[PDB]
Formats: sequence, C-alpha cells, structure tokens
Amino acid sequence: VLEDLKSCGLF
Amino acid sequence: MNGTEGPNFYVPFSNKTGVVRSPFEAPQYYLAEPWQFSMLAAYMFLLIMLGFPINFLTLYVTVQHKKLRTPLNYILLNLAVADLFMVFGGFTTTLYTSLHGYFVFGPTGCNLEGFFATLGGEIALWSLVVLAIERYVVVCKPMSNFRFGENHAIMGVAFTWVMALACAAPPLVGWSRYIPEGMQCSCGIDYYTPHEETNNESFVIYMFVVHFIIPLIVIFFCYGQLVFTVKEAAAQQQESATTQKAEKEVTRMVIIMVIAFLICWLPYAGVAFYIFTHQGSDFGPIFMTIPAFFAKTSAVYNPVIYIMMNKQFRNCMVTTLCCGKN
Ligand SMILES: *[C@@H]1O[C@H](CO)[C@@H](O[C@@H]2O[C@H](CO)[C@@H](O[C@@H]3O[C@H](CO)[C@@H](O)[C@H](O)[C@@H]3O[C@@H]3O[C@H](CO)[C@@H](O)[C@H](O)[C@@H]3O)[C@H](O)[C@H]2NC(C)=O)[C@H](O)[C@H]1NC(C)=O
Ligand SMILES: *[C@@H]1O[C@H](CO)[C@@H](O)[C@H](O[C@@H]2O[C@H](CO)[C@@H](O)[C@H](O)[C@H]2NC(C)=O)[C@H]1NC(C)=O
Ligand SMILES: CCCCCCCCCO[C@@H]1O[C@H](CO)[C@@H](O)[C@H](O)[C@H]1O
Ligand SMILES: CCCCCCCCCO[C@@H]1O[C@H](CO)[C@@H](O)[C@H](O)[C@H]1O
Ligand SMILES: *C(=O)CCCCCCCCCCCCCCC
Repeated sequence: VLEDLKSCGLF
Repeated sequence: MNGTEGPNFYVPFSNKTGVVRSPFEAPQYYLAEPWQFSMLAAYMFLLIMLGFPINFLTLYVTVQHKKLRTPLNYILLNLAVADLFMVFGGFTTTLYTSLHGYFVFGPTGCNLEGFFATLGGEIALWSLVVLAIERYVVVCKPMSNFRFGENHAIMGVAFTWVMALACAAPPLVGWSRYIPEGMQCSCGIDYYTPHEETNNESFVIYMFVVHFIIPLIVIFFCYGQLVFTVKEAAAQQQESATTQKAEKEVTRMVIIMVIAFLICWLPYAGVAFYIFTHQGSDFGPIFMTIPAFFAKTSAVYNPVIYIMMNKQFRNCMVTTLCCGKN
C-alpha cells in the first residue's frame, strides 16, 4: 500500500 | 428594516437618515469606519503577498522539475490555478475597491469580479473532491485491473471546471445574482436577500446540496475508506515499522484535510442556512464578511496543506528557492 500512498503524496 | 434596496444591490444599512448611497457610486463609510476599510485592504494585501507567491511557485517548480508532472499531480496544479483566480479575480480587485470605500467598477465589474472569484473558489473546492476520489481509487482499489493514467487525470480536471461553471455561470443569466456583499467592496452570490425575480431561494438550496453536502459526503466517504484501508494494511503487517508510520501520517493528514475543508465552507453553509431558516432578520456588513474571511483565506492554507506538506513538491520548492541546494 506504501507505493500507492507515495504516488499520491500522502507518505 | 435594516437594509436599503436598489436595482442591483442591497446595502445592509437603514436609510431612515438618508445617508445610504449606492455601493457603485459613493463610499460606504456609514456602515463601517474608514480605518475598517483600510484593514480590509490590509488583509487583502496579506492574502496577495502570501497567496500569489505560494500558488505561482507551485506552477513554477512543476515547470522545472519533471518528476512533478505526473497524472496524479494534475489536480494539484488545478488547485494552484484556481487559487490564482481568487487572487487576481477577487483579492486584487477588493484591495482596489476597499481603498475607495465602495465598488468602483460598477454592476458590470460586479458580475466580472463575482464570476471569476466564485469560479476560482469552486474549482478549488471540486479539486479537493476529485483529489479525494482519485486517492480513494488508487489506494483502496475499488475496481479490479484498473490503472489511473493521464486520461483519467484530465477528466478529473475537466470535471471541476464543469461543476464550477454550474455554480458561477447561472447568476450571470438569471438564476440568483451577483451583488456587492458585506462592506460592499467585493461581489458574490446573493444568498441572503429574497429576490424572487432571480429565484434566489432555489439556487441557495441547489448550492447547499450540490456544492456543499455532496462534496462533503464524497470527501468523507473517500478519505474514510482510505483510512480504513491503511489501518487494515498496517494491522495485517505489524512487523513493518514503515507501514505503521504510514498509517499514523495518513490518518493525521486526513484529519487535517477534513478539518480544513469544514473551516473553509461550514461558515458560508452555516450563515446561508441560518438566513434561509431565519428570513426577516438583521445582518450587519461585518457579519457577512466572516464566512468570506474563512473561505478566501483557503487560497493560502490549502496550498500549504496540499502542496507544501506534500514531500515531492516541498523538496522541489526548497531546491528551487535555495538555488540547487537540497
Ligand atoms: C437614501 O435616502 C436618500 C434621501 O431620501 C436618497 O437620496 C435622495 O435621492 C433623490 C433622488 O432620488 C435626490 O433628489 C434630488 O433632490 C435635490 C434636493 O437637494 C435636488 O437636486 C433635486 O430635487 C433632485 O431631484 C431631481 O432634480 C432634477 C433637477 O432638474 C429634476 O429634474 C428631477 O426630476 C428630480 O426632481 C435627493 O437629493 C437625495 N437626498 C439625499 C439626502 O441625498 C438616497 O437615494 C437613498 N439611498 C438609496 C440607496 O436609495
Ligand atoms: C431589524 O433589526 C432590528 C435591530 O436593530 C430588529 O429589532 C428588527 O426586528 C427583529 O425582527 C426579528 C424577526 O422575527 C425578531 O426575531 C427580532 O427579535 C427583532 N429584533 C428585536 C430587537 O426584537 C429587525 N427587523 C427586520 C425586519 O429584520
Ligand atoms: C489546469 C491544470 C492542468 C495541469 C496539467 C499540466 C500537465 C503538465 C504535464 O504534461 C505532461 O508532461 C509529461 C512529462 O513531460 C509528458 O510525458 C506528457 O505527455 C505531458 O502531457
Ligand atoms: C456552500 C453552501 C452555502 C451556499 C450559499 C453560499 C454561496 C455564496 C458564497 O459564495 C462564495 O464566495 C467566496 C468569496 O467570493 C468564493 O470564494 C466561493 O467560491 C463562493 O462560493
Ligand atoms: C539561493 O541560494 C537563494 C537563497 C535565498 C535566501 C533568501 C533568504 C531571505 C528570504 C526572506 C524573505 C522575507 C521577505 C519578507 C517580506 C515581508
């Protein structure tokens, strides 16, 4: 889930 | 009766003393002291001096850093442009008119200023909605075998434009109207006078439902699902310290975004709802400016939250502002 979060600028 | 009516205006001041003037013709120094108009100008100046650099810089670093030009970032650029519509459509014009003590640009300028300021605010609003939807789709993956690409990002941006026009354009053609608000130096939607000739009542209801309730429901649902998804992933992977950090940080950001949204729109929604429920009541010029204060200042704190607190944008901004230094 981390790469999707990074892709969204959330983490 | 607390107000003075005119063909394209409503001054929130009684004309029983004969001192009230058209807000398109003469200073409104009877509904507020001159120094209060100066403080209106001062605040507009503050919003320009903070709002323009932060939003223009967002566009500027995107031109210089190619890693920022990703489909998921399109809606953030859309936000930045929207805020600039608020800065030049509204803030600069209000700076100028407040220094005169009235809306010197007349009824035509009132529609112009009203349209672009409202347009800017609504594009920003629906950008925040689209952003939530996109983030929900990408992270929670409600659709199997779906990949968010450039075309989806373009549709999302176009959607905000259409929704914003669905709000900003009707007052130009007879559904509600633009008139000076509060201290009569800026123009906006008439959500407080019973003007049946433009059917104000129905438009305010339409606004409340479509452009407040629906965005609120969507943002809450999407970010609620997102928090649940990340909470669940972390629970199923407690051996990963990074996944635990992610869950904490995401929950924090979702709270910040939800609260910021409410701070921006709940005053306007609250005041409108009150006037709607309590029609036949006195509302001061300074009182009407309060919901405008919260809504307009979003041109500064939204890019702080959505751009500056975004690690990718923040790093690129720091690099740009510090001449190549990391
Ligand atoms: C708030 O109330 C005030 C006072 O009631 C409003 O101002 C008044 O507006 C009228 C016009 O609607 C002004 O009429 C003029 O009166 C002066 C008297 O000193 C004089 O110049 C004229 O009589 C003039 O009327 C016109 O005169 C020409 C002259 O050729 C004639 O041809 C016209 O037919 C017509 O008679 C009056 O002075 C104003 N009074 C004050 C104190 O300003 C004001 O409009 C109200 N505010 C709002 C927003 O409606
Ligand atoms: C105009 O504003 C004055 C205050 O200066 C106010 O007295 C008038 O009457 C108000 O009407 C309301 C309608 O129900 C009522 O709820 C309220 O209590 C009443 N104000 C007072 C002090 O009794 C206002 N009139 C209008 C038509 O707005
Ligand atoms: C109103 C807000 C809308 C903002 C949209 C700005 C998009 C800017 C990025 O363009 C894209 O850059 C990529 C890398 O250079 C190219 O691969 C791609 O083909 C091109 O389309
Ligand atoms: C939203 C629920 C309540 C609806 C009734 C109030 C609508 C009128 C408020 O106008 C607002 O004025 C701001 C400053 O000009 C703009 O930034 C914003 O875009 C615009 O919407
Ligand atoms: C390349 O390395 C450029 C370095 C820039 C350093 C600038 C530091 C000072 C910025 C402060 C700006 C304050 C302005 C206040 C105006 C009211």
